Amino acid sequence: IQRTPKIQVYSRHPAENGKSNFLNCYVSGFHPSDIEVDLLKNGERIEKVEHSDLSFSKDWSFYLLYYTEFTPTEKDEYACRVNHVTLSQPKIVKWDRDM
Amino acid sequence: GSHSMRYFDTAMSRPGRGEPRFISVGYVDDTQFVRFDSDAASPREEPRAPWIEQEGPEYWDRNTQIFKTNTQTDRESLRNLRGYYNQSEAGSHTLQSMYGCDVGPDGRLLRGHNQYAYDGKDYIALNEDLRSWTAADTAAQITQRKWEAARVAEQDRAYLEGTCVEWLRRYLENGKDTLERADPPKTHVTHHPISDHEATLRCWALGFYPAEITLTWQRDGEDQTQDTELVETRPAGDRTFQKWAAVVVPSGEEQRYTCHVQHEGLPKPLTLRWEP
Amino acid sequence: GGKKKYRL
Repeated sequence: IQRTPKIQVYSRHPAENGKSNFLNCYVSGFHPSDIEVDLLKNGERIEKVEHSDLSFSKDWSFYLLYYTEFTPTEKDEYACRVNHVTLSQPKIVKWDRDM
Repeated sequence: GSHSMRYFDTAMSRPGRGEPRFISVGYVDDTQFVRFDSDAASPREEPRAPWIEQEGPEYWDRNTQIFKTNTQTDRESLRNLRGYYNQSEAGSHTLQSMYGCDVGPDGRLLRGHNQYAYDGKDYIALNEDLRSWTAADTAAQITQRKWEAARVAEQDRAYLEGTCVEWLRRYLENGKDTLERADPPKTHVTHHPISDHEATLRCWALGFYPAEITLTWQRDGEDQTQDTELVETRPAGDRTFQKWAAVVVPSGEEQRYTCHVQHEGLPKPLTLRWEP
Repeated sequence: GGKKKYRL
């Protein structure tokens, strides 16, 4: 079987332009565990990106959280880019501050 | 009942790219406390929670050996699993397992768990009696016959009823400030017009622990399950979780909607509405 | 603490 990842891009605390926060990309519900995730700042990937240790839910699908520190602004656009065997092309989900 | 300990193991073959990778993560409820990864430069059982750090050298070595030996066991299992399914040695596969126990408020065993899934499908599980097995197909029946014969269930049972419950009781006492603390969600409702005709009311739940929560919307006291968009509870990265439930409503009717929040860190459940 | 696993 193969299950495609659900993708959520959001911040640890409410977004406030100029204040340091954490940009999170949470991928879940996928199988197998091979997945490549990038956090983008105006299209370029961010280098200091970490993630949780691979685990999974009761239905056996995996989940991983990728995060990085960032200081939101009005101009800077953020996003998460995910690739998995179930995806034809990498999927890009834009960070929306009200989601 | 109020607590659980659980180990999540993933073993995945990768023909031509070395031996199958094995990673085992340990949890107490929604708090990870240990990790073991055969791919780490120097694989050892390592802390991922402050309260497990006080454990002596002996604790780390005994558990490092268990996970080193579990790596070989899982590798041998994947080999066997390929044969049971007449699978090619060219494909990549996944063996996953979850084992642990649940204890009540008094720390008494509520139930044990020991199950496996092959390539995402349930394969075999130790029943709640901690004495028999349930196999998913004829391949799993081979595993069942071998386990029945080696009296494996008796071994798992002693771990689930003895060792598992005792370490959970020890862990809970050592991390009582966090493990025994439920953090209530901070809640609020936002409102985003969509057109002149409708607007979205989103009910938020932030900073809560443990993950378990219930967010629902009612229009005129009626549950709106079919009409509510609910996101999966997500980790904030500070041990807490977040979640939201949204509903599209006709303009002018926002006050007919109420958001209901249930969480164990709340004395009585909440009822919120949009506050213009 | 971890559990000793058995070969499938």
